[PDB]
Amino acid sequence: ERGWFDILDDWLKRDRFVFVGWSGILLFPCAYLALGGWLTGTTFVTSWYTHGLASSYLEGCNFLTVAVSTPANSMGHSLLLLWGPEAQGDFTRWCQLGGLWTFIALHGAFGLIGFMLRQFEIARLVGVRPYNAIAFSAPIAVFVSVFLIYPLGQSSWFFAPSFGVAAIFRFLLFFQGFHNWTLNPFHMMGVAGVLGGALLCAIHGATVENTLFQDGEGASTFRAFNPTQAEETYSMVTANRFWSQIFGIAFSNKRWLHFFMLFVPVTGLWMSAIGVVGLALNLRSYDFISQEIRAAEDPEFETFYTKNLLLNEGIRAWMAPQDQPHENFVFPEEVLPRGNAL
Amino acid sequence: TITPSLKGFFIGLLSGAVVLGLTFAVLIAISQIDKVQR
Amino acid sequence: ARRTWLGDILRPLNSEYGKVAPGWGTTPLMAVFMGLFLVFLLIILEIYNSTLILDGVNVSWKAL
Amino acid sequence: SEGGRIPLWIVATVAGMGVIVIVGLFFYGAYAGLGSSL
Amino acid sequence: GLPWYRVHTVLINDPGRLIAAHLMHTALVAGWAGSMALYELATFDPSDPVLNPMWRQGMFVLPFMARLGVTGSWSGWSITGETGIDPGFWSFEGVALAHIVLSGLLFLAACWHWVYWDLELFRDPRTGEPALDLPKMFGIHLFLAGLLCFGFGAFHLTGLFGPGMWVSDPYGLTGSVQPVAPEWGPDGFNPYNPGGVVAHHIAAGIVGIIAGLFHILVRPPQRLYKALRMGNIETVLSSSIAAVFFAAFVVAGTMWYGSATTPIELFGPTRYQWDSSYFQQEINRRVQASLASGATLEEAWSAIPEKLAFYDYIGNNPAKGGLFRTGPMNKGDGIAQAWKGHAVFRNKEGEELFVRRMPAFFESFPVILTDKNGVVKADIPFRRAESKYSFEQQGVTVSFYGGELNGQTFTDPPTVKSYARKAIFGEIFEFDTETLNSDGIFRTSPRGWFTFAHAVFALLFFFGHIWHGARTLFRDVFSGIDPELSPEQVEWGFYQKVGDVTTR
Amino acid sequence: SYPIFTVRWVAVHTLAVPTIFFLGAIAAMQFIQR
Amino acid sequence: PLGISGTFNFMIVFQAEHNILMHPFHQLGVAGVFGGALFCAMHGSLVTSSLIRETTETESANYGYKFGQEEETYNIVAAHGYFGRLIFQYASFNNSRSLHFFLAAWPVVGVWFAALGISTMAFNLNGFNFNHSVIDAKGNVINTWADIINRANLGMEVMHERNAHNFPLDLA
Amino acid sequence: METITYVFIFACIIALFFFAIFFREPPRIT
Amino acid sequence: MEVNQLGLIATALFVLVPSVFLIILYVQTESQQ
Amino acid sequence: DWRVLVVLLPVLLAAGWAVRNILPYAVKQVQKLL
Amino acid sequence: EPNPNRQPVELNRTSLYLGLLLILVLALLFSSYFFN
Amino acid sequence: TTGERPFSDIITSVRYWVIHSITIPALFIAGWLFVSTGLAYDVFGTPRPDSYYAQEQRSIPLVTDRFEAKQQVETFLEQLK
Ligand code: CLA
Ligand code: CLA
Ligand code: CLA
Ligand SMILES: C=Cc1c(C)c2cc3nc(c4c5[nH]c(cc6nc(cc1[nH]2)C(C)=C6CC)c(C)c5C(=O)[C@@H]4C(=O)OC)[C@@H](CCC(=O)OC/C=C(\C)CCC[C@H](C)CCC[C@H](C)CCCC(C)C)[C@@H]3C
Ligand SMILES: CCCCCCCCCCCCCCCC(=O)OC[C@H](COP(=O)(O)OC[C@@H](O)CO)OC(=O)CCCCCCCCCCCCCCC
Ligand SMILES: CC1=C(/C=C/C(C)=C/C=C/C(C)=C/C=C/C=C(C)/C=C/C=C(C)/C=C/C2=C(C)CCCC2(C)C)C(C)(C)CCC1
Ligand SMILES: CC1=C(/C=C/C(C)=C/C=C/C(C)=C/C=C/C=C(C)/C=C/C=C(C)/C=C/C2=C(C)CCCC2(C)C)C(C)(C)CCC1
Ligand SMILES: CCCCCCCCCCCCO[C@@H]1O[C@H](CO)[C@@H](O[C@H]2O[C@H](CO)[C@@H](O)[C@H](O)[C@H]2O)[C@H](O)[C@H]1O
Ligand SMILES: CCCCCCCS[C@@H]1O[C@H](CO)[C@@H](O)[C@H](O)[C@H]1O
Ligand SMILES: [Ca+2]
Ligand SMILES: [Cl-]
Ligand SMILES: [Cl-]
Ligand SMILES: [Mg+2]
Repeated sequence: ERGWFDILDDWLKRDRFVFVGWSGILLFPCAYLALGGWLTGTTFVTSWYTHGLASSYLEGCNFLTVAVSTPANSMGHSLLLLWGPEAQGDFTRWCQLGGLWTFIALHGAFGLIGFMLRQFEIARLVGVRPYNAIAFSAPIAVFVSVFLIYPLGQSSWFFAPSFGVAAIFRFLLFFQGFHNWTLNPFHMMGVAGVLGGALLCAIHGATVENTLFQDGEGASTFRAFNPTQAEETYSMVTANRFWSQIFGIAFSNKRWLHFFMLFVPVTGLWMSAIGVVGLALNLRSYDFISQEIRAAEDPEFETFYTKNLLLNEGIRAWMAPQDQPHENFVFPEEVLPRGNAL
Repeated sequence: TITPSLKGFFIGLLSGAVVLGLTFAVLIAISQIDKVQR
Repeated sequence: ARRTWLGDILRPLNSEYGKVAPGWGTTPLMAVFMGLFLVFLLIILEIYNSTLILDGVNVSWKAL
Repeated sequence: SEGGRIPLWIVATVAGMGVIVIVGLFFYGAYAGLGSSL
Repeated sequence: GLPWYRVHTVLINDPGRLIAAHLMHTALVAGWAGSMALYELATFDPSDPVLNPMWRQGMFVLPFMARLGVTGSWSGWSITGETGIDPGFWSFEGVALAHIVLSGLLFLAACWHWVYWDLELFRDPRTGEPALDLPKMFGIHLFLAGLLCFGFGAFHLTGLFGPGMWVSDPYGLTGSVQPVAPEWGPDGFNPYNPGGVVAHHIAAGIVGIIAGLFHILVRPPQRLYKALRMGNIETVLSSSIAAVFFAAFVVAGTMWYGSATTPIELFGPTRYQWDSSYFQQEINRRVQASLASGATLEEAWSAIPEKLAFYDYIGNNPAKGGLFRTGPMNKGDGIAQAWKGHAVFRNKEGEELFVRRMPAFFESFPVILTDKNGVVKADIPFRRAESKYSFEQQGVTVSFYGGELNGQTFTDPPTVKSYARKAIFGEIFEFDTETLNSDGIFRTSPRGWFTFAHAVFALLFFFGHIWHGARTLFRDVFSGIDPELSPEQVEWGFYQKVGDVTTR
Repeated sequence: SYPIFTVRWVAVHTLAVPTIFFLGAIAAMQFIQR
Repeated sequence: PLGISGTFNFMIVFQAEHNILMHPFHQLGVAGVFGGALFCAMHGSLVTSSLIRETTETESANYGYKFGQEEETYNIVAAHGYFGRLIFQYASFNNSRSLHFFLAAWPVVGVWFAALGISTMAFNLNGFNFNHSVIDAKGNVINTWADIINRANLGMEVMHERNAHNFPLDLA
Repeated sequence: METITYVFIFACIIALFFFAIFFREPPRIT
Repeated sequence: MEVNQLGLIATALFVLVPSVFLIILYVQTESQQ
Repeated sequence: DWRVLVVLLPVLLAAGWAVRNILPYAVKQVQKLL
Repeated sequence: EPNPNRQPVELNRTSLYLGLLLILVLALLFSSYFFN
Repeated sequence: TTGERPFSDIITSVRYWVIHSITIPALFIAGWLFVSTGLAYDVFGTPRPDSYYAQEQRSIPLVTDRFEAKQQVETFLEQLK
């Protein structure tokens, strides 16, 4: 049977400069629109009607301060389809109401699905095991938990991260002041995976480059390698002795070493995603009850835990009126928490 | 009753069908023209 | 292997391992039902989301 | 027509200088007009 | 030998011991439900469905029994406050006992199927190899699911032969188990219409009966059989896990936003009912109606039910808890005893003032009082030396209407400030904090815990689907790639079509 | 010898064509006064 | 401080007093460690995806490599053939030496910049300040996300070390 | 109680370090 | 300090149950030939 | 709207200019693939 | 009637050390939250 | 190789530069005019420096209703005299 389906399959899987595949029908439009939406919005679109903020090059923002901001809190969790009941097919209103945010987030979500299908698709054609696709589940878990689950637990899309450099920094600081997110053990595991991953990256790369076999005569050692050679290009035996004597333990199995390099950052990102799922419901690691009981009764008891809550309290009171304009917070000077003099 | 949003729902349906239809129309066409040599 | 009265009764129901229909079979009909199901999920999602608003359908506790 | 006429090092140099011109214009704009704080 | 993370693969080719393992799992889950129900019954206080309902007490499985019609105890009480009732056998205790007995029967069955694993039924009659005809098993199991689904909706939920389900008014005041008729119009797709729940199960059950007969009688197309590896049981694991995490996300969503199957008398209010002052508006509407009908302020507020006022309190908002704040809500703010009444604040000019309520985002919140137009008239200052709005300066008093403080007025600044601090939480209640040694810190409700566990499990099962899906489609390279992989299959240009050696 | 209009040609231009248009728009913005 | 919550305290006060999030050296540091983690999982998944079949399915594939063996344990040509098609051919490494050099250099250089961020904010050369940078035609301040960051920083500033300042400016 | 728990867990880890270094499986070349 | 007293047995079983699992598996591996 | 024409006109003249310089080979590429 | 699907199970010494380190470090991390 | 013409071949060919010495500046100028004519403001609904506020007001025109948001923005736009 060589019908139209099989002929299409042939064409989609041609060896060209940019492989396409069946996955490409999903991947390429959604990735292109998410990126084009971010560039369009950060270049031309305001956040005046949703946040009270300028947010485009057109308005005078720079690369650090442009964003595609979330919709107004009054939109709830509306899909904000261009043809939906809020914008009603009006492209200009849609932009002013935050429609580009759901546009980027939803096309991005489906773009990510498409990229992971691409990893599966190419792996199956070339004949390799699909561990690259499996590792990519971690970025997907992060994207889905932070940009979709988290706001879906909260009051509206407004509290999702906005797509911009400084907007993401505000997101970090909001999470410290309101969620005490540094205290959360699921974030701590994520930090360990990310920093442990960076560590493994540096130490593996440096170890290989400094246990190389002399396989050529030049002082630039890059040339003395051939992709089809059968021999290891560096000495696992010498690498093992060096690290055993420097650090006490060392890898001896090169397959385990490289699985571990997959395992560590991937597991870390997955743990951080679980904690953010908790924060969707405000299910925080905010306090230690035993510390609070002692500190309430004993005004001489002070720890770095109680010091940090005072900082969180400052963050909340000083940023909430501007950061949450739909709430209409009016905090007179006299109610603002402040230490002496400052 | 056909409310404005139900009308909008149909427009979204027709738009997506049209976009998918042209996409596969063009793809099937080109695949029939530029076949692989076996 | 051990035969049992109940095993003999059920024998025909586990006897066609690997039996297929030629070619594409009913795949095109399957595709039609999938498309209808997709539109169905879209309808109930957008009702719940208040993106699709229908007469007499009040998406609120106030519908008891 | 036939690829090879214009040497690549000249292409690279001209493309490089265009990048520097356009990025310098953007840094110029940080101190003038909108977004300059003035 | 097998690594520790693969020990259960010994069942892949052993249908009888697979059934035994699946029987043991079912026995454990049924035993958990029985023992969880007995624990809840030993700790549940049935004596106050108004201010101490099950969802304040950390009850997790009790609301699921009540949702489908089990409302009474053999000891004579029901969850709706009735006494001297006879539930028959299907009390909370009879349900727990039935799950315990079922657990033990399934355990015995698991032993039989583990020992007598080599049954002729599991062998292909032509080859003699272990074999399961998964496409026909699917039609059989789907057919049974359709019958059960249909019968649940047609007999249990309608009351035709069965009790019905929990239904209530829009404010969760008068809930009970009622027979429910199907809704066949477009409102049956309204999540808050219990009628659509009945209609769904009747209609989806019939569709499942039909689709089950189809899948019993029609073999898979060769092209789908090959592409989905329908001879490999692990393909079923991959798609079953996908269906399960899909379902888990849905039940987490409907629990968080609310629906006809997650009533507030069983699981507590939703966070969104606080965000939009849902209960506060109903309370005000009723007080207007009384005042408009000539009643005094004290009569209007005293006519507000304590159960309705309790919903208008942020301590019952499931978005106010903490991950490691364990136990029932009663362990935080206490066991609610009584509505204190509605607090009305006035300044020295006699203007009525309104405390700004706490948004759910904030662990703490300043105390700020406005007039009807949102202008700040009083607050509790932090720095005193340039205070202009202090309660002392503005002569703020509080008067209570309804509840136990009905008719009283307080004027000393410290007492007035005390009640204003409580007023940021909504309506003010008296709590017993001594009985449980409550610590004064908010905990989430069963609505919150259910939602969290199921969103987390759904996300994790997504990884399970990816992993088993990959093992199904790449089984041939699970142990490594072909040692004789030709460099030409992976270098560019040798084949016109990637991976297709016939296109050199 | 080589074709001119390929998939790669399309991929290149869907990115490069809007890029230059946007660079001209952003260059113009540097002369806007309040 | 030498402690877990003490570290968080140091970080929060650092943000209030130097706006480190807006400093390009911290941003290069984040690229270093995000990128290092990405390339860690990348390299691990590519080598793992192209291990040469040396074992049966009931045993760990790790037993297919023997400490000290002369021959490489995975097929870099198949890894390159996969990854070159994922992106495009010239975005992929086929030289293990320069690949492993890139793995070394990217996190190390990024973390150098992070260390130099802290070391130069030590002399009070702080992150970018765009507070009130956007002004309308009349002169009203138009807030950007930078000004929202400033509100958060102020709340950290006024609360930290609440009893330690007697004069209005925190100059160290 | 809680102090004893923290210090006990910590002490087990330091013991584990000792065995992992000095009583490891020797790497053996082939 | 008023800690949650269940914290003790929770931590103890958290260490002991999985650690014991690993020790059983390890020791029966050494005892094989 | 005249500003729409003012903006599209430089793009339209660029499309026609590239077509003039490429149509001989474009027709030749389409002919070869037939 | 011996079942042919049985397989021996292994955990090598390095895996024991790695596993014990994971469990002890996770306990050291979560214990504070258990005591609260 | 995958059959397409090498990039280094193309971008050093006189014909490439005959074509793109026109198409590149033409696109740049089109982008410039999209802003300089003011058309970008009206397509995307972005305020000009003189249209964030009315002359004496200092409140943001914040959207506060879901289904009348479109009319709210139009009302805010009228009030700019
Ligand atoms: C090809 C991949 C792809 C995918 C997966 C998406 C996905 C999406 N788009 Mg995007 N989009 C794409 C390409 C894609 N788009 C392209 C090429 C363009 C340029 C034209 C756009 C331009 C665009 C805009 C302007 C918007 C979207 C939006 C969306 C979102 C809602 C879509 C929807 O509801 O359609 C529903 C339609 C279908 C599911 C079609 C299926 C048809 C069925 C299967 C067949 C039966 C139909 C039948 C024949 C018709 C009966 C009609 C009759 C009863 C009247 C969704 C995330 C919206 C959004 O992001 O909101 C913020 C939105 O506003 N897209
Ligand atoms: C879906 C599952 C579920 C849900 C939502 C609930 C919900 C509830 N339970 Mg129930 N329970 C369950 C299953 C569940 N239970 C099971 C399976 C059992 C048998 C153990 C129980 C036994 C039980 C008892 C005995 C009690 C409850 C109680 C409660 C109530 C308080 C919950 C609480 O404080 O948790 C606090 C939750 C936590 C502290 C979360 C723990 C987070 C874990 C430890 C993280 C682990 C991370 C891991 C180590 C990391 C791995 C990393 C690695 C992969 C790299 C709440 C209504 C209480 C109640 O009020 O009864 C009236 C009560 O006394 N439950
Ligand atoms: C219906 C669900 C289901 C079923 C019948 C299976 C079955 C299997 N899995 Mg899959 N898997 C699932 C869901 C399922 N899995 C999910 C959700 C995930 C993502 C977390 C995975 C991720 C996964 C991986 C990465 C692997 C498997 C593997 C396997 C195979 C061997 C498992 C084994 O021996 O572990 C033995 C496990 C132990 C001896 C101890 C595990 C202890 C856990 C971590 C903590 C305790 C949990 C607690 C007891 C129960 C809580 C229940 C929970 C639902 C609330 C077996 C075919 C393995 C395989 O493919 O082999 C070739 C394998 O490598 N699974
Ligand atoms: C912020 C940090 C961060 C970025 C920017 C990032 C980026 C990327 N990761 C990729 C891969 C990976 N990352 C991986 C592990 C990790 N990745 C990590 C963190 C990151 N990874 C971490 C911490 C890990 C460790 C687990 C692996 C294992 C891979 C890959 O295999 C893959 C790769 O090929 O790398 C070489 C590439 C996927 C390209 C793609 O999907 O095209 C398609 C484009 C789409 C679908 C558009 C997405 C739209 C997004 C989701 C929303 C909109 C974004 C806007 C356009 C811009 C917003 C910018 C503001 C926020 C400032 C891309 C280069
Ligand atoms: C030359 C300038 C380099 C400045 C920074 C140093 C980068 C390299 C050091 C990383 C150390 C990692 C651990 C050792 C890893 C290790 O062992 O390296 C080994 C590797 C190969 O060693 P060889 O012996 O083959 O070559 C080095 C000498 O022996 C001379 O041949 O060294 C190099 O490649 C040197 C490259 C120098 C040229 C690199 C220039 C890079 C500049 C790029 C621009 C960055 C700016 C970014 C701005 C955002
Ligand atoms: C949204 C939307 C859409 C779409 C659109 C699009 C698709 C767009 C695209 C767009 C684009 C696509 C754009 C682009 C742009 C670009 C740019 C703007 C760039 C710039 C660059 C630069 C500036 C650079 C810089 C640098 C760096 C970065 C580094 C190196 C050096 C230098 C300095 C050079 C549609 C219509 C569908 C519908 C509606 C909505
Ligand atoms: C034999 C017999 C019997 C008996 C039986 C019985 C008595 C049973 C019981 C049973 C039971 C009594 C069961 C139980 C079970 C339980 C379970 C199965 C549980 C599990 C759990 C879990 C799994 C958990 C987990 C967790 C944790 C711990 C922490 C947090 C997180 C989570 C949730 C994960 C009779 C007489 C009837 C008759 C016949 C014979
Ligand atoms: C409180 C927490 C407790 C957690 C409980 C953990 C239970 C774990 C049980 C693991 C059981 C291992 O099961 C054990 O497997 C080994 C091999 O691995 C089998 O051993 C078999 O293979 C070996 C290997 O050559 C032969 O030498 C031996 O003669 C044969 O019996 C044992 O017959 C069985 O007893
Ligand atoms: C100054 C103390 C008396 C003034 C009234 C205080 C507000 S009310 C008070 O609040 C307590 C929680 O803090 C409850 O436990 C208690 O039941 C309730 O009476
Ligand atoms: Ca002017
Ligand atoms: Cl401090
Ligand atoms: Cl000072
Ligand atoms: Mg400027």
